[PDB]
Amino acid sequence: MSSLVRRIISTAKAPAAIGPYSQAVLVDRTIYISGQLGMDPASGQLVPGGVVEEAKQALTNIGEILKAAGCDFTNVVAATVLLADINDFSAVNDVYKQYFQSSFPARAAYQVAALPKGGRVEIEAIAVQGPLTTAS
Amino acid sequence: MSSLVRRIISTAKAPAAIGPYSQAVLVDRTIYISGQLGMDPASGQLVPGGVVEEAKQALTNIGEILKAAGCDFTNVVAATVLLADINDFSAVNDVYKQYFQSSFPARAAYQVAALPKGGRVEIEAIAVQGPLTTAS
Amino acid sequence: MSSLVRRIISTAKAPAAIGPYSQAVLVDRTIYISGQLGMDPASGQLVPGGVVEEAKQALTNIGEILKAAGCDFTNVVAATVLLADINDFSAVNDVYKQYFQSSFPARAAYQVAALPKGGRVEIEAIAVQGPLTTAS
Amino acid sequence: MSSLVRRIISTAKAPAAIGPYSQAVLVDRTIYISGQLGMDPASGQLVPGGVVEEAKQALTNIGEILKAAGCDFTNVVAATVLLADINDFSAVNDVYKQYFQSSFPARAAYQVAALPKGGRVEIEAIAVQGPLTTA
Amino acid sequence: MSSLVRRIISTAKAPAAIGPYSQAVLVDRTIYISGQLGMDPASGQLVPGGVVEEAKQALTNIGEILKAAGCDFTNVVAATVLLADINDFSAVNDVYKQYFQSSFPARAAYQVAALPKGGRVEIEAIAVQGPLTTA
Amino acid sequence: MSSLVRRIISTAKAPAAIGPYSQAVLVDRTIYISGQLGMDPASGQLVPGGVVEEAKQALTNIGEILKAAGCDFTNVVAATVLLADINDFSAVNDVYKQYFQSSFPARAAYQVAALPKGGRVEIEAIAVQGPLTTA
Ligand code: NA
Ligand code: NA
Ligand code: NA
Ligand code: NA
Ligand code: NA
Ligand code: NA
Repeated sequence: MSSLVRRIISTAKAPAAIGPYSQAVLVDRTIYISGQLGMDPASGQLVPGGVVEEAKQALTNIGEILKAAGCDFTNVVAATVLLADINDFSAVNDVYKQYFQSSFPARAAYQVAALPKGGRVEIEAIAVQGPLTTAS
Repeated sequence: MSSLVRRIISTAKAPAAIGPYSQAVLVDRTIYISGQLGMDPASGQLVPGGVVEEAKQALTNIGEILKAAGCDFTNVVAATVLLADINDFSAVNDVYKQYFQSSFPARAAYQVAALPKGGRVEIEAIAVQGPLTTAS
Repeated sequence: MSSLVRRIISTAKAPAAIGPYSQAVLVDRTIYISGQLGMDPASGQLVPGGVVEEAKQALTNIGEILKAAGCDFTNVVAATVLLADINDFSAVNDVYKQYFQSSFPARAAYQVAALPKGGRVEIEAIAVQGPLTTAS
Repeated sequence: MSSLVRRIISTAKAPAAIGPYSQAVLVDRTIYISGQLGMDPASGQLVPGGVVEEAKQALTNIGEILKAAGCDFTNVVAATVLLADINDFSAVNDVYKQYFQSSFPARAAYQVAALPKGGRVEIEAIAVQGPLTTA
Repeated sequence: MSSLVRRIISTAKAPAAIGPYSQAVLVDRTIYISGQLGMDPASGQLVPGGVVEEAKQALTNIGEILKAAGCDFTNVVAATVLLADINDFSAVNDVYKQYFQSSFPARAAYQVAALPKGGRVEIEAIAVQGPLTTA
Repeated sequence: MSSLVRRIISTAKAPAAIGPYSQAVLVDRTIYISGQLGMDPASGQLVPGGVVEEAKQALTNIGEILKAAGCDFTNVVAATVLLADINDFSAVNDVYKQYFQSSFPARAAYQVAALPKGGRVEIEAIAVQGPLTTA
């Protein structure tokens, strides 16, 4: 059988993945991105200001991991939005909509019991390395 | 590198995906389907009657998104069943078993803190566009 | 279009998947593995001793499903660690790190409201059938 | 391993087989096209007029086989031009150029000792089913 | 990019190489088979009896190369029949038909000026490793 | 279906086209290389010295086309050696061996009636872009 490419993604522009995981793994053409919190890459802790500020930082973190893999937000095909409070969905969704223009990823959003670091939002994503011919 | 196909799936037979997400995204041969609640496509709200009725509607919604992608339930390879109450697993599983006959998807099922719309069940799925040669 | 391979994975060395799901599904080159609890394959119930003992059993279960698919832990590309208590993350992570040496999977870890069987940890994984050429 | 598509291409718009071969075989996305003489599709006989008329008919036949496989001449990636007479090279090149207007295929062209039915030219091709990317 | 499988196919059931070539090369799923003369595998000499016997032996040799690559004649998608004498066309066609019983490959068949060792026929082939889909 | 890469390979390090063909076509990962005569790349004329010198130049030209496509001779999977004179077989084999040092391609080699420009040898090839796996 063919030997498929696997690339470990690492960038200093996003919180370091310490311990036995990677920021993202590209395998064949699919990139599995680890869930990102609203963590500042240089502080090792949550940015202040609550769920809206954390959502902006989380998506900035995802964007920097995508860039390191040669992609941008147009390559995302599926995402999961995990919340500490379901009532924060609308506010987080108003941040999320700023990162996508069309051909939107599949998505699930729901409230979990707790996230690491006391986070109020965590975003996971799957992307596919381009080029991609988008039909509809 | 080759340009892989990406298709955005949209059908009126399932609740519309309003905002920055799609009902499903087909990319290469893999379809990522957004989590479906027991929402009536024409009412914009949960069907009445509780978790069993919602589970039937959620799976009907998934079925209509699959059809729009040229698939049926035999193309599903992985699913996630999210519950408002773990004790509803058996009742939801008795609905779920009606949609699959053999070569069953991988699955995870667990209780979350809250789903959108006050839902009691949400189902996510991954499918692969056929033809598929099923070995075992 | 080409007919892609789908294989249903079943091994007696891991808890049987009773009902309408499979331990894992291999489709093309990607293996979707059902979430595994710290369940003893021969008892049908959780191993005693708490979250650390359950985490060891869960990962042993994943390992036996991988073996049945012709893989080992080096083929895992993404994993999810679901917890009954976020404060158990460090203890579970000290077990998890024993199964991986390098080129670590993408990962998400968080606390859910409840797992089946009263479990304190559940691990889901995605693997890709080898050979894999790991770049970095 | 996956099961790859293999399809026999057959159209009555190209000449019937005069031996144990298919007009073309599509396998995965590559189409191997049998050598075409300048035979009229309805009668199976070589068209009159010599190498120029036979070359036009052979390429017309290839075109109908490509069309049956959902392709046109832009899908051809390689071709072989077998001549009964190397002095016909310039004449056949001028015919050939009119069918392959862009993304010219790779090619080999030379004289053999004899072609079936006394043909003056026979043309083989390899195509790849689209879509293909552009420069 | 992915690393594609490339394997040299070699079997003692087919004649040893008399030059700098492999019996066949498998790359991804396509198998390019070298031109086969009607040589006996054990001795490397052309079998007696002329074009009919040489054609049978050449096709038998192709069959053993296919078998070594996990294939049979149904995996062949394209072939080339090189003749020393175009008048042998009907005789070679009748031999060839007995090996290719279904899904007939694409083909080109014609006379060249000379084959190695004075062979009267040489046959090349391209195959695709299965599984392949059916009509 | 996916859009497969198709690229015309063209380098001034190999001779300019003297007809309606590209030096090579890359499609997906397979490279079809046009027949190369022993023509000098700068002048387009056959090198003096007969079949041995022409064979070296033809293979040098193939090498430059492979290099333009990010390949070398180890990527070649199949080749065809067309001779004006079958008695040159041993001489051409000795030249050919010096370029293909490992993983020898599949091959067909025989005499045709005439080559363009009065060439004594013409060589075609098929390559697959790497990476390829090893034994
Ligand atoms: Na959503
Ligand atoms: Na809070
Ligand atoms: Na389950
Ligand atoms: Na309720
Ligand atoms: Na993690
Ligand atoms: Na507990």
